[PDB]
Amino acid sequence: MIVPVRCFSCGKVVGDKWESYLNLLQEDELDEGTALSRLGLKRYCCRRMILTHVDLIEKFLRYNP
Amino acid sequence: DESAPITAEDSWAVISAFFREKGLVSQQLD
Amino acid sequence: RGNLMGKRVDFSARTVISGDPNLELDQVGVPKSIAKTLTYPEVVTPYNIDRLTQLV
Amino acid sequence: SLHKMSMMAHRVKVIPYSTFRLNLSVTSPYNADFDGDEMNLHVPQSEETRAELSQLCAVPLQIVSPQSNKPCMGIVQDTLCGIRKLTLRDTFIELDQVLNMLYWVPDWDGVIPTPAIIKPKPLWSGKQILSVAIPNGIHLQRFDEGTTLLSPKDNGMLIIDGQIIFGVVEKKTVGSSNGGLIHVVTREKGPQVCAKLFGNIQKVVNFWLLHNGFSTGIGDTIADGPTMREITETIAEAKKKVLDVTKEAQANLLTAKHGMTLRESFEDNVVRFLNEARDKAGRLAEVNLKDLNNVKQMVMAGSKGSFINIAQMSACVGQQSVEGKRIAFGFVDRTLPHFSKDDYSPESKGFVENSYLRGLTPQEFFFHAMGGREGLIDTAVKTAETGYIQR
Amino acid sequence: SNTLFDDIFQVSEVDPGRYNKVCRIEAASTTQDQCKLTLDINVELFPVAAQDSLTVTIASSLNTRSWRPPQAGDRSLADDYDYVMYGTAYKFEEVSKDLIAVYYSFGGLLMRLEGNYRNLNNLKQENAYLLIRR
Amino acid sequence: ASRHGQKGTIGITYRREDMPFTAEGIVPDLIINPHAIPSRMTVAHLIECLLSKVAALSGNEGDASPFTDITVEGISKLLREHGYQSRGFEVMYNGHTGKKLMAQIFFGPTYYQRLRHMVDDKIHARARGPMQVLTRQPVEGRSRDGG
Amino acid sequence: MNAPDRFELFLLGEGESKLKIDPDTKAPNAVVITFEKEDHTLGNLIRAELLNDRKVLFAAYKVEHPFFARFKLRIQTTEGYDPKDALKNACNSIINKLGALKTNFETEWNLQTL
Amino acid sequence: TLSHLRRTNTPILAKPRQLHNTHWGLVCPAETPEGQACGLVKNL
Amino acid sequence: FIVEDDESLGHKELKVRKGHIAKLMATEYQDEYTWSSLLNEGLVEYIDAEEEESILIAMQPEDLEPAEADVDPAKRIRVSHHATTFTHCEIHPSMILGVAASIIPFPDHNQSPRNTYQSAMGKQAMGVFLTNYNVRMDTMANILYYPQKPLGTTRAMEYLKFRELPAGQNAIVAIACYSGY
Amino acid sequence: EEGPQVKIREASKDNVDFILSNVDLAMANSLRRVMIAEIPTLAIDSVEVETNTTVLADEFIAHRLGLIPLQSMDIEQLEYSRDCFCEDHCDKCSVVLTLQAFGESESTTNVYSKDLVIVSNLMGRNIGHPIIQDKEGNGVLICKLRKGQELKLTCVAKKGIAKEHAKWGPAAAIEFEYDPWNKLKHTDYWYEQDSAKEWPQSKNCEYEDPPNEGDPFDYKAQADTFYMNVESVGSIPVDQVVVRGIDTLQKKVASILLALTQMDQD
RNA sequence: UCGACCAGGCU
DNA sequence: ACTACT
DNA sequence: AGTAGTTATGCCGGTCA
Ligand SMILES: [Zn+2]
Ligand SMILES: [Zn+2]
Repeated sequence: MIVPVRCFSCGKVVGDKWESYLNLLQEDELDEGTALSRLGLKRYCCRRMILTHVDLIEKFLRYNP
Repeated sequence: DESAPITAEDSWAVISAFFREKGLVSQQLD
Repeated sequence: RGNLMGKRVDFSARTVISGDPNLELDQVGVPKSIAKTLTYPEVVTPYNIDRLTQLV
Repeated sequence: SLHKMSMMAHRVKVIPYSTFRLNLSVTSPYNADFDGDEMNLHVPQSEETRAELSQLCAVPLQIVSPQSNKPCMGIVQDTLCGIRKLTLRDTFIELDQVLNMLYWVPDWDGVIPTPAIIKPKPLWSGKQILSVAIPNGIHLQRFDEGTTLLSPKDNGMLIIDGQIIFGVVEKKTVGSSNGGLIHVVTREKGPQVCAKLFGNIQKVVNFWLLHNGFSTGIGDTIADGPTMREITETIAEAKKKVLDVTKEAQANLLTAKHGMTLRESFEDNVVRFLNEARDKAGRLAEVNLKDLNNVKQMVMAGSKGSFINIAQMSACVGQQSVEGKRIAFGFVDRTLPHFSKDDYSPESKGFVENSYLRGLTPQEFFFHAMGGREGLIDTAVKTAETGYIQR
Repeated sequence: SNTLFDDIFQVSEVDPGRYNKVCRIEAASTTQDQCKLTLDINVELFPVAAQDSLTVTIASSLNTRSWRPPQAGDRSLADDYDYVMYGTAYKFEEVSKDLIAVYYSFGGLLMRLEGNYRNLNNLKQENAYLLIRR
Repeated sequence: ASRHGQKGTIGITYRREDMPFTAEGIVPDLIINPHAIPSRMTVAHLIECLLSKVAALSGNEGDASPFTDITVEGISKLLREHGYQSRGFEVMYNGHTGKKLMAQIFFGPTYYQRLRHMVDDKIHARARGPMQVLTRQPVEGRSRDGG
Repeated sequence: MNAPDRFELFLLGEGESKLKIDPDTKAPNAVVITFEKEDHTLGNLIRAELLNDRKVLFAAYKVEHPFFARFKLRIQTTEGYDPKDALKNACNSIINKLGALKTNFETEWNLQTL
Repeated sequence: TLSHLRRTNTPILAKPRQLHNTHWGLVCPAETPEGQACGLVKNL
Repeated sequence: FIVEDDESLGHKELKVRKGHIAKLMATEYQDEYTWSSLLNEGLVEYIDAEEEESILIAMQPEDLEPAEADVDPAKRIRVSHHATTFTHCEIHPSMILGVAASIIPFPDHNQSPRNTYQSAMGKQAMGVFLTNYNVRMDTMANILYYPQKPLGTTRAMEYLKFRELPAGQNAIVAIACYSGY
Repeated sequence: EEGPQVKIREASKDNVDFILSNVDLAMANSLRRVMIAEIPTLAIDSVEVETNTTVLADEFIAHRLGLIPLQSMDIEQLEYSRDCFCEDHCDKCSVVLTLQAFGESESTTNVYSKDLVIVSNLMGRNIGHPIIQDKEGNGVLICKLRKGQELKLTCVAKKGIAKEHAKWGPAAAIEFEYDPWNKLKHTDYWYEQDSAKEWPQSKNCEYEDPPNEGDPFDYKAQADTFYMNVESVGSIPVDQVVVRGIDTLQKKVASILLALTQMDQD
């Protein structure tokens, strides 16, 4: 359901970090805890935003017209 | 030791197996 | 029992409620939208001709 | 609509957003919470119709209820919880703020009252400014226990000419209590005056609390290390006190109490052990909670919670039950199929030894359920039956 | 514009019963052995350890109405002490015999006195600034 | 509502500047009243927090499954290994004045559900309108504009 | 649906003034100024500065009710000194301080790397 | 939706409505409707 | 689980063993040793209500089996494996619950009835009921803009598909009296 | 230099840790709020959708487009359409962006905030440029599309402030602390055994002299020296989110003098 | 103009 | 599910 | 025995002539 642009709590941009994070996991084979710190997501308000997103949009796309 | 006992965390593997096969609405279907 | 000892009536309104530590014990915050639906039949008196004409 | 007070007349105040807003203290009479309750409103149509409302059923008039010859609206939640805090001898307030607090009271005669303390720093005490809300001529006196015109424990309550002299202000003083600060101000000064009293007492306390803040978390539910160990044994010992009573009953060495079976007389003793036990486990923790504890602080003001709560949360839940008897033998001579027949021990008839902080065990859990589900049931029957009677 | 009581006492003991900023104190008079004292004190803006020579006073002034801030940088100041409160006297108990006791409340912080010579002094009036030095 | 039979409606909304904050700059999305805890005795709520607050920092899915070997004591160790007070509580500042709050406030994430039932689908009002046919009385239903 | 436009928080609505000064009758030489379309940001700040003018016998401010961006400020000053003036100074005073602060912050910032 | 599919009815105060011991493992202890048909509607 | 004491090398013990299990996760990773396998290989059995009457069951397979020869002060307080007649063992207690309840975090820490409400409330919530919502013409429907999976979970959720189709968001929550609103 | 001083500790392109000293709490705070709420910025605030066949709904997308940060360096020289005299809007008051995406690739085509295309005349000035801090330089994944999924939009960024909507805020979080060693007693720590052991010490404890028992309670002690840290979303350079804040708040204080003036007339 | 019956959900 | 009356 | 009468308030899909 697409990454939220900016965190509800503090508003820090986070729309960009999606793809970067998904890599630091798959490719750079890191752990969420670090991948997040790597992307500069300090406090939990920003952390919880990415760590918890459920990119449903993908299953959506997979439909057709 | 493919015959040692089986602790806590283990049971889950089994539970997973159950749902793999039967699924959350078996009853209605069967 | 359902038409005479009690009945549905005109000039009534209902919605969710929520406290407000800023109203006097006996006030009742009314949503503007509701204030604009519910009405009162005031009679034209030299005392209020002006106020009333203004509202009309 | 159960009594007069479920339908009172209020003054309109047209406002934004979509929800009827009401003053917290008129909360009880209607029995409304904000879980989503809805309320109806009827607008009078005649010149006399409205007269009947304003003159006969206006919220200020309804304040002191004839149902039980005492007031039916008091101070609650935040305001109650906070009014206590703002009161404690320990509570001192400085100029900058005392000034705002004064301003907040709509009647304040624009007379900064003399600081109880001038000495190094000019300070005002909670009891002081709160008294600015309290009108003149209001005389009140109480005495709880160790009360003594110099109440060392800051007990009772002594107010003179509308000024707090001593004692913490909590429920017994400003709640819908009988000798209430309210029951008095109404009678003494009039429905009108007392009506605006909720108004001020709230605006001041409410304000103060906004800045002082207040909260609560698991941290408030864990009892001190030894005070815990101490509890476990208080349960353990009561466990044996019951174990014995059991063997002593298996040897046929019991005195069937007149009018009771051996078994009837057996359980009676049993149960009285576990409860008597639990209650102590509780009073143990309850006393081990310092005054900084928030859950305790609420129980002190009387805004929310009670003994039993602190108990089942930090000490020991207690013995579940159904129709009186402890959990029965739904299964042939046993509670669950994880037990061996004819087991009467507590860890089988439904004694939940664990606290809520600790977490019930699969058995404790299912028994508690069984117990709960019974409440929900009659709660749902008690209601329709209650209703028909009322009609 | 005058005092109503004066004397030095000695702190029998100071007690903080569940009170982080206030202690209740009690001391005897270094004169009449009838003059007792109990007083609540903000031991944060004026600490007090048992066994001390404190000079107590009273009087209805400092040389009332709406209170004013300092500005008194240069003003009158019966402030010749290190702790001055203001409160009201609520009860005038008769500890029998010819020993009288008066009670004062300073917006919460209480106090009790004894003896019997402020017969035309310790007025029952609300006035009463309490002062303490040393 | 939370997942502990802890229902409630909004009663006002505030913006970051008015909201109380922690020196770290974090601010709440909700503010629930301490009072709806004591009597409800729904400690799990309090824990789901301490747990989810850690899990947010650690990036490791928190396990709040039924009967496990987890404890408030363990969780507090980890939340301490992260620099924050052990029990959740944090110092906070009153957004209007910026001064501190004499009290510390339980803070941290908690799963909240937005259930159906929104005021603007309920708020209803009538002043004369549709009338039934047999009865000649006001029809029924907000939909039908009844009374 | 019953929500007021956000811009009502700051745009002075059809015929309103930022200030409206009315003489408090309760006590002598004191007034109440209503700040329209304004909030704590301004209130608490003017309240604080105002609490320095040693000729200011009283000074507080409240936000009547959250729903509305507006607050009342009550100022009382020693005789002969008019409060309206007190308000002025307290204001300039604030501005001046903010000016210094702007400069000073800028300085420190120029004297930086990264 | 899951919950609705694993739902039970019990056409018909006291005995039936309550949570039995034999109910352990077969029916949910906590999930039941409030009031009226309380304990009469069960969930597997 | 079947416990038959068939341990010529010790006491009574669960038929299923670490090999049987590691043999299952083998098939999991491959996405041949199903459930039916655990069943026909007489490892687990279907106990109806009636039969339940005549059997003895252990909770934790572990704890309720080995001998007894200290204890954590924070953990709760479990009874014991006071038995040897153990015919069967509970796969996992948490399975006494049902779909609804299975989402409640730490239910074993709430007052029994609390759990009953959250059970009927989660049914009023809003989420993503299906991924094909975009294509359905159902009268009325609510989809949450940005669903999040919960920070605190239940091993049980996994099978309920909660993390994939959540119904709520993790909000930074403060418990405090503030404006009194 | 003169009144309330500063001493910038660390400082980068996104954050500006610093120590505001010799200031009033009132002020320290007001500034904090102002930085969050009233500094003017430019953000999309009108989306005319011509075509959309994504899985997202029009307003879902429109929403996002608003939070997407945009250049606001020279925002001070753009007008609020509400003040500009055109009927509706112009280059004197707005920036118009364009978005057009089509799934050509047989593999999920990604719409980024880098695909926004200014159309209105910028009249030469830093404004309306999709701020990108992304490593690949795409910044903010607006949305995804499949096969023949198209998305044709038009945007109209306008000047605004937090109070109207958050999308206009430039700050996004702001650290703020003071008196790390509770010397003022502005708090009363909760605890079980020891406040000190249980309550973490702050990084700021260092930059301030510890308590030391003996000493009595310094009540005279007021409170200056605040350890703040202003982070920025980007629309404006961190230093600016501080100066501009300092300025905005100032003008506000000014308008009150000004107001008292026209009110002098009568 | 606009009804009945049934069933289900919220307080 | 409960309860009284002809 | 047989014989009837009740049962909380209020609000918010789907077939039938
Ligand atoms: Zn954030
Ligand atoms: Zn224009």
